[PDB]
Amino acid sequence: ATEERLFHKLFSHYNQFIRPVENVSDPVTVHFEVAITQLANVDEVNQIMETNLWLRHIWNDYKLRWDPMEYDGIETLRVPADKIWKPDIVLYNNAVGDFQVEGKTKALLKYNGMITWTPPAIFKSSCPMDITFFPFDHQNCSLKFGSWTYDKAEIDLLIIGSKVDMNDFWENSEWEIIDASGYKHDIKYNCCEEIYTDITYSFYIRRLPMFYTINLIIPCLFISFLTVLVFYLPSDCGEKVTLCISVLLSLTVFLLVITETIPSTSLVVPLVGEYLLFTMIFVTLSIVVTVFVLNIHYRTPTTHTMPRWVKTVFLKLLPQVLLMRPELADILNEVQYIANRFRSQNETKEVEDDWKYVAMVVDRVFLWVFIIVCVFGTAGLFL
Amino acid sequence: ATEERLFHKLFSHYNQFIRPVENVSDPVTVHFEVAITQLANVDEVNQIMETNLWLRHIWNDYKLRWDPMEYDGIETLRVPADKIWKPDIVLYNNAVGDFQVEGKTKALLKYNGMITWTPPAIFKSSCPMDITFFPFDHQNCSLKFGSWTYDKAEIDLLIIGSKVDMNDFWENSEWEIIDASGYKHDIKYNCCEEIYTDITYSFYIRRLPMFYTINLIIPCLFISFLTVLVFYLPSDCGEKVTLCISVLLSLTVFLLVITETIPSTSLVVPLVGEYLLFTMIFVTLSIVVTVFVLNIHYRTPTTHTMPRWVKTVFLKLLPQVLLMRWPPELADILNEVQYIANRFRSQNETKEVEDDWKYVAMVVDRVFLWVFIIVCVFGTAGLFLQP
Amino acid sequence: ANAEEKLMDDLLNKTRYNNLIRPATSSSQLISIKLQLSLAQLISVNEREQIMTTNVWLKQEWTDYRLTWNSSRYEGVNILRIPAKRIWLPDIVLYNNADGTYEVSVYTNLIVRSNGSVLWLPPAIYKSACKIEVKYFPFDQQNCTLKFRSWTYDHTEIDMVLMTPTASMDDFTPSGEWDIVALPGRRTVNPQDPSYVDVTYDFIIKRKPLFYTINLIIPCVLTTLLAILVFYLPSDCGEKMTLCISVLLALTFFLLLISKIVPPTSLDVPLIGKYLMFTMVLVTFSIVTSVCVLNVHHRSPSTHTMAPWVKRCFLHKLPTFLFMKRPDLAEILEEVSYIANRFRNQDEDQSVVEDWKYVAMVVDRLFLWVFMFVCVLGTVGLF
Amino acid sequence: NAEEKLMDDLLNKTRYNNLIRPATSSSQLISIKLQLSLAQLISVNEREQIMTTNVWLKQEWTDYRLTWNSSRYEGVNILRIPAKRIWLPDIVLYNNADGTYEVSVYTNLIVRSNGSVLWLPPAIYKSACKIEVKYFPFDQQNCTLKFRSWTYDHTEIDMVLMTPTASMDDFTPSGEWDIVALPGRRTVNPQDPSYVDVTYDFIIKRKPLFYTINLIIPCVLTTLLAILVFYLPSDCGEKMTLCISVLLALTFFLLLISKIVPPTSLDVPLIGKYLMFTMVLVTFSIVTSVCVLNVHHRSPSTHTMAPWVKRCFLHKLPTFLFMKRPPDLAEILEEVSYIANRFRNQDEDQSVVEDWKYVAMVVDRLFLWVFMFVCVLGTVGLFL
Amino acid sequence: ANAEEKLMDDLLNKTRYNNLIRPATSSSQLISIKLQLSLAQLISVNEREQIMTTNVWLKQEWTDYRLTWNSSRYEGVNILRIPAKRIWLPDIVLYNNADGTYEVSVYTNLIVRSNGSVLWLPPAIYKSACKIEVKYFPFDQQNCTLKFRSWTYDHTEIDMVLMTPTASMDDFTPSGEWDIVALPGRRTVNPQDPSYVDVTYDFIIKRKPLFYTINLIIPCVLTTLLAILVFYLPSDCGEKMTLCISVLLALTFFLLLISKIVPPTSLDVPLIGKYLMFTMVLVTFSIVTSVCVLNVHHRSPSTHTMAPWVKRCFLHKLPTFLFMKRPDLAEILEEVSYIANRFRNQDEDQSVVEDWKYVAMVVDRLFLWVFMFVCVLGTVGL
Ligand SMILES: *[C@@H]1O[C@H](CO)[C@@H](O[C@@H]2O[C@H](CO)[C@@H](O[C@@H]3O[C@H](CO)[C@@H](O)[C@H](O)[C@@H]3O)[C@H](O)[C@H]2NC(C)=O)[C@H](O)[C@H]1NC(C)=O
Ligand SMILES: *[C@@H]1O[C@H](CO)[C@@H](O[C@@H]2O[C@H](CO)[C@@H](O[C@@H]3O[C@H](CO)[C@@H](O)[C@H](O)[C@@H]3O)[C@H](O)[C@H]2NC(C)=O)[C@H](O)[C@H]1NC(C)=O
Ligand SMILES: *[C@@H]1O[C@H](CO)[C@@H](O[C@@H]2O[C@H](CO)[C@@H](O[C@@H]3O[C@H](CO)[C@@H](O)[C@H](O)[C@@H]3O)[C@H](O)[C@H]2NC(C)=O)[C@H](O)[C@H]1NC(C)=O
Ligand SMILES: CN1CCC[C@H]1c1cccnc1
Repeated sequence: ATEERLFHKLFSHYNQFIRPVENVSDPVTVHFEVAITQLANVDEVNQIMETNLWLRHIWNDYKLRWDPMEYDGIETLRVPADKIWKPDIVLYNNAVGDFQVEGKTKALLKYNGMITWTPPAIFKSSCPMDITFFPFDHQNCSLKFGSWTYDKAEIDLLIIGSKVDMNDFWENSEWEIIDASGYKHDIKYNCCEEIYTDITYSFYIRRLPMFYTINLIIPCLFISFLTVLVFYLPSDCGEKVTLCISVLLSLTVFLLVITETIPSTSLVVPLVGEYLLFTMIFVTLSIVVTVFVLNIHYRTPTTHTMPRWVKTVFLKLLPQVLLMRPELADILNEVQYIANRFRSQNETKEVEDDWKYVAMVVDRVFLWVFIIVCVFGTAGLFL
Repeated sequence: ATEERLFHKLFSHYNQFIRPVENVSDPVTVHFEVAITQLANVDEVNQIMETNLWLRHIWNDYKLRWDPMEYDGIETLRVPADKIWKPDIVLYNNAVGDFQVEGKTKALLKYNGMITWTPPAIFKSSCPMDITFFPFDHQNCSLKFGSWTYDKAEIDLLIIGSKVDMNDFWENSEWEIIDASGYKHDIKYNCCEEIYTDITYSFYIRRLPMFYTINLIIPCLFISFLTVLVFYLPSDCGEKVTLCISVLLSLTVFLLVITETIPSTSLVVPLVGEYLLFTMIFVTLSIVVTVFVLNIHYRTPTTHTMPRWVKTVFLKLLPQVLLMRWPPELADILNEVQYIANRFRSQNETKEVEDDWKYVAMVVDRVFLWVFIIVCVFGTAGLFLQP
Repeated sequence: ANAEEKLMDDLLNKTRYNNLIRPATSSSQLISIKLQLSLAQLISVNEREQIMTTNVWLKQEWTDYRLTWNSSRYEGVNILRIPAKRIWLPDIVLYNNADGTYEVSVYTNLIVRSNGSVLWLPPAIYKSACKIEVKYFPFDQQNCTLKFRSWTYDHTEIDMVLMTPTASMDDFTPSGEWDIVALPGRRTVNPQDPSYVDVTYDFIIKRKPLFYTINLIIPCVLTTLLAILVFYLPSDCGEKMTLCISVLLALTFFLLLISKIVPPTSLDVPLIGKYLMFTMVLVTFSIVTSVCVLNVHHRSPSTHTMAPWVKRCFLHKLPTFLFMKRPDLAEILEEVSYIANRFRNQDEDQSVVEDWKYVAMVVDRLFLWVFMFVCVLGTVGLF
Repeated sequence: NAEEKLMDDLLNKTRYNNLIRPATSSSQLISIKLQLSLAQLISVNEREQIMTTNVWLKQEWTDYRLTWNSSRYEGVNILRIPAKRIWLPDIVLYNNADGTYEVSVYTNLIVRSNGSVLWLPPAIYKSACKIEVKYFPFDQQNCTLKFRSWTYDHTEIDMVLMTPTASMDDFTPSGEWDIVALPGRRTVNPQDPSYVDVTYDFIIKRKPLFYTINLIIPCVLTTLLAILVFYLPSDCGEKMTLCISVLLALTFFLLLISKIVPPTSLDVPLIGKYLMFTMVLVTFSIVTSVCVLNVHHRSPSTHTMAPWVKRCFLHKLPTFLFMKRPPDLAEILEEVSYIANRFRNQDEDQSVVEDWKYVAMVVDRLFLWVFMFVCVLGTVGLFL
Repeated sequence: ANAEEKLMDDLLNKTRYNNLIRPATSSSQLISIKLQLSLAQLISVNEREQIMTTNVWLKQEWTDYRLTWNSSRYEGVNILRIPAKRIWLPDIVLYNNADGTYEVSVYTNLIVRSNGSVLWLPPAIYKSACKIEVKYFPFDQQNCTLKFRSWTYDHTEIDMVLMTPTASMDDFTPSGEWDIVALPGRRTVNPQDPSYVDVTYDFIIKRKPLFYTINLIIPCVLTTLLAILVFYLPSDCGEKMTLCISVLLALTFFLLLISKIVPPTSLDVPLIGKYLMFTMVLVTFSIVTSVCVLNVHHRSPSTHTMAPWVKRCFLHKLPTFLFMKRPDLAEILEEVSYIANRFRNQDEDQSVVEDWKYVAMVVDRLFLWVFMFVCVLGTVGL
């Protein structure tokens, strides 16, 4: 038919290595446009972004043209991309893999010579991340495009519009896109001379705080609440060590999980890490204090002797501040001895009871300190 | 261009589907030799060894030859490997992927027809693992090479030297290679009729124990020796089961880890997987004694009665051999006092029985402590005798 | 020129051998394709992924007619090796591959005789998909199959037959984990649709239990045997709750181990997985009854009172069932009488206290038989 | 060689170009009939919201160049030209999540003397889907597959559906999902006159067997175990172990559930909301257990009992809680009097200690009912 | 027909550019290739697998002679861009690839000048293998190499040479975990072998410890400091065994974390790892001593007897060394005397029990100083 003859005549003599300009000193205008389909994965520990895109190269040729008044008015044609000249546009900041994109999809010509190539692509780019406010953060990730061989005197890129097309976008459950603007730059390198043009598209995203405000923040708050209780347990219960050590182990496990969840960047200190370190230090301090009150509780006049300054401070001034507030001779000799034994026992018991009250005052002093500092530290540091 | 003319003349009429032999019914000799570059890893869960090699083929040809004088003194060319006949040597005992080696490196023609081909290759072979002594073990894995279709009367395989060429080896960190010998055999398979030749190269790697001793064996000894401590704790302390439970849980975790680090082969029993089973068995038997000795400590004269067979055994006979030898108005006032005295006497009489029960419990604990020490000292010299 | 060179040219160029046309002469002619599969190495069997890896050889052998010559004109040559991708091949591929590998392995040489009887023996490693049954986990027996079917042709064009009804074990390296019982092979043809012929080889493999019956069965039994000791504790050691919960945690560990080698199931579960659940339920009931016994033990006449029902039904009747047998002188007299009366009242109160200690022991002993009988009865039901 | 000659004529002599639409007129659409056949269903992984399946896509169009006069060459009626020699409509999936934008393997084509062409290539797809995890055990899903041509538009392609259902005859039964329906719809938007596609709405209902005995029963068992602490005595010394163990078990259960199902900010599973309630109640139980333990250990030599405490916890509260409240002669006289007075003081102190213990017991009983009623009140919106 | 068309025809047409012949006017001429590496982005360094990923730009610039023309007949064009698939290449590839692929993909254009110069700068992402030293894990500086050698050729044919002694980094996007120190390069040729020429670049990178110094070390220090509190708890509390076992598990948690970052070690154990084993051994010794102390505390005259030497060495010598210090009337008389004697006996055995308790308390304090002094000497060593 006429289509076969047109195809044969058009592609009988074609040099696919020559620039499609007719004058050697003239740039070949190339339009560029990016359309996104989905946002598949945003890796944090590895700092890698993966997306599926629809690149759109449209330019103009000079020798693949014809008039639709001879061949029955045919105004369009489709030819595989392997037999035509196509500009080389590559991703500068590729993280893994190669740089070749496509070439299976056939280009669309016209009677003017305009090609409308539109190949699919999948890219894995690199993106540094800031983990200052980890649960509630905004990330800025960008893609860099440009020609790898031709400079501004052969191929000059032109941007279509200013935003990535979002007509066919599958919404991500975790991340939400805010802005997707793009801009053109003219950069000059130090390895080689001449100026080179590039087009960069920047994606602005914001996380949705539901997964990490439920599985991480809530149990952390529960554990940080549980630590103050050890100063209300009596010393006779014998279960303070269990509680405090359980709290410590829970915090250690949380530390490990958080370490293996967020990336290891050494620029700024994340808020969660600071709060967890502060809470762990305060929990470690509480265990040290607990041993001392137990040691004070189990003290007797046989072993330890009470000083004066202890009696001067405790039981006297500190509790007021914390608003705590014949045969007859032998019978006498037998009955008496018994009474003297009872008197000595009473004195020993009184002295023992004095030591028990000191352990109660010390625990009350450290109850107010922890509640005063912990409530202000959590409110202030965590904003 | 002299080289272009030589290249055109050599490959003007040539096909790679025909053997390079000149006269029919004659074998073409092929010299084979491998060389190792880097041993990536030696998997034990799947029994797979991955290795990087450099195969070398040196065979002959008759139609690829020329007179140097007729040209500008050229005695060496470089032709693509996809244009000449090449023998098909494959790895018989593959484990994954394909069998054919990766060949793209250009050959090296000589003026008398001596082709040389040295293509890189990555192989993942499969060898059985011996776990009789999981640490300090000596593995023995082999690689088999042979032609798939050409028999012994056609390809006539040969070998160079007797050892794998180790000159560019990048040394590993966990294994040490001590022998890389190779031999040639002839086999007659059942499906075939003619004899077929092979060349087998066998490695003799040896493990370097630094990771599986300080992190596997040494921490286990503390747990193994911490089981006997229970029998020295007093019954009145109130922490006689926390130690036993902790030891049992630690042994369970250790068993889980060693199970999920070892192949599931069931031909031989490892000398650590049975030692830890024995330790777990005797740890379980230790908890039973503790419960049966915590119960004899709290018996009272008003709930249990001590039979004579216990008094004459656990109180007088056994403690000797354990070096723990046994260590109007006046009338009413009199009426009242006598009552107090009798009450005190009854209290003393009950306290004596309670103390006897406590001593019996102590004797039982000491006997089991001695038995467990004696057995556990023997244990190690046996299940872990020759590791 | 060489004899093989001349033979190959005059066979593959003069006649223009095209490897697209079936070698059949009649239009409705079937070409028999004899098969024989020989096992070489049983690599592995996967439980969670339900895939089996093997090393097998095929022996497809049809009888072409165009590839014939005389053993005198072309020297004395009678066997001529030819590359595989130069002769028509009935594309027989594995039809139950784990993934989309509906292809073949590398192409080795063909063996063509003067009779035309082609012989193809390609090496290949197959990863097929087979169903796994894990009822008797350490002593199970699996039946994994291999289905071979045509890729391009169908019946009335090919007539795949079986050369021998047994897969030979030539060049077999014995395994150390899985045994082998039999390797039957059957030919299946659909009576209704006369366009479906296939050959399936069934693998019957039996496990060799020595690595699991030492590392999972014995420890599980040992841990399960610790669930009874809770009822022999003296109830006065303050350690009746550190044992049952610990046993529960150990059984949780052992159940975790099992739930890894077992595929996600919806039709059958291993008998060990049914034993562990029974043991865990028994342990939970043990925790409940231990709490109740501990509550019963700590009682006194100043907080509770003993009804006649419990007094006469837990101290006389039930213990027998379990074989469990049980004027200055005026003032002086007044004071001594007061002391004696106080002693008498204290003794009476202590004696009343000791009654609440016996009922706890009786209740604990009663639940010893209930939990021992149920566990023994439950074990019989499983096996 | 008659068949070989017939193959030659229709591919070389007639010059069957592979890049020309088989259309005679300027507006003759190529009518494509599509029929999807199901083979098996593999994975419905809800962690990344993908589904894997294996299908065969059956397509059938018509050509006018692929016709030969039967009974003229040899009498042949069917050919087996390979796929990459005849114009193809390029029907692909437009929602795959891996970049797989084509079929798996190009099989052979079946062409008859009538000109009709039948193509059945096997394809493996990993489509994208939305998972509604709010009744996680008893959940019904709806995932769609979109088929479109990435080369031609409604001006030259007229995809139509053969039957309003998917073919399921070789469907190997699934092990953990059940099919309920498989409709097929063709969508044409009046605003855009160049948009045509077909969609096969998969509908799958879960079978709650694995996740109803191994996931829910242990959870309710632990929740029922969480109440036992209010019944232990305060002298046993094992009151702070049970509560902590229960809390750590519940936390582990919550973590495992969040690992199985990723609760996002669109819907929380009804099993993921009950564990929060249980953990909050367990924490309050820990706090009140600490309070009751502190109340129990209170000697009269360190604390003083206010009259309001007596009148509120020994006369009023136990009624509603259904509790019950159960010469040398002068010197000898002096010594015995001292002993008697000491004994009387000891008795008074012991009585005060018993009063404190009973007050702690009464406080313990009250919270047994409060936690039992709040459990019932809570478990009507968080579970119904 | 433009001018580039005639240029490319006369270059890769009837003159028959063979594409597989080494450019050499004579039989002994050596082609000299000048190399220069430009680092662009240090992606990651993996200690567990010992693989480093980089984004580099390697420039190769040899000199051909068949690609030359007079820039007067063909208009005024003197620079062309020919694809890298129809021109001879030296085939220089990385010789220490981690996966083991000595192959590259060629799709980028060349730049052929008028006088024969050829410039090739192909993009590439490399995954090399390098030795990782972990003696000081938080504060370590590594030394990983890149080796470039020819594949299809050897010496006596090529003359691989260096253009700049260093590797210019004038495209770097700074990392967040590693700091670049210097990037020198050297050319090694073995005189004992006339067929060996090499060019290699080595990277010296110093870590930036802020994340690990906060998520480790400090918690380990706190947990280690917690290990000495057991020797102060009273024996009557009955939680000594609870305290000891919990500390060991917490130290076990940290050891697992550290061992999952460093690779399987052979002879260079990290300094933060040897500390933890020492602490664990000390804690086990503490457990044993605590068990012994608990046994000593619970003693009574009815079951144990105090030897005369115990009351002389453990009571009056050691405590001074550790700075510590401490008609019917006959029947009435008989009964009251019996009561008095019973009270005296009770007092005597109670005093003996108190002596046993004090002996245990003295024993406990002795190991507090031994633990303190043996701990500091162990830290001084490593
Ligand atoms: C296992 O290690 C041993 C040595 O480390 C090797 O196995 C045996 O090695 C000897 C060589 O010392 C072989 O003997 C050789 O046999 C040829 C057969 O023609 C004969 O000419 C000589 O007697 C020669 O010494 C022996 O066949 C071989 N046996 C086996 C079973 O391997 C080898 O390195 C390793 N083999 C395997 C399978 O891992
Ligand atoms: C064409 O001529 C050959 C010349 O022998 C005829 O012999 C058959 O050739 C087949 C090869 O396809 C051989 O099969 C052999 O079978 C034995 C017994 O199973 C086995 O041990 C061998 O390894 C081989 O597989 C064999 O030489 C012979 N077949 C038999 C059953 O004897 C062949 O039959 C002729 N073909 C026709 C179509 O006439
Ligand atoms: C052009 O000729 C073909 C055959 O050369 C005809 O198409 C169909 O050919 C067979 C001949 O019996 C029939 O196919 C039918 O398919 C349905 C699918 O569900 C099946 O249920 C039937 O049992 C039968 O196998 C069918 O009779 C015939 N189609 C029609 C519409 O008659 C037909 O003559 C021509 N094809 C077209 C598309 O025009
Ligand atoms: C020599 N090979 C070893 C395995 C099969 C055998 C063989 C024989 C003939 C044709 N191909 C392969």
